[PDB]
Amino acid sequence: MGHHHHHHSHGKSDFIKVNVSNSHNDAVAFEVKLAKDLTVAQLKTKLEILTGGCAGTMKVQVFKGDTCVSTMDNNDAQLGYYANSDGLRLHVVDS
Repeated sequence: MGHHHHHHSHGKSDFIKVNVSNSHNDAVAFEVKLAKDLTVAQLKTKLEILTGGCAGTMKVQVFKGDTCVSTMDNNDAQLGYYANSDGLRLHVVDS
């Protein structure tokens, strides 16, 4: 169905596809796209509303299989800083 096509010329398209799951909550978001220009604090605020938990007690950790890639400890860090690859799994820890 078409061997070639043209771009929509939308412009900015820096987004990655990752899976998000919450610990103390049955709410799970699948195939959620997020801009890489988003900061960690901005990610916590967006997730805070989604999980309704407390961003001051909510922690975010990166998981990729049976080994953890890294934990967002630097707030002044960008989302694409640790999530520069798709297929990653983010686990929200509310405690």
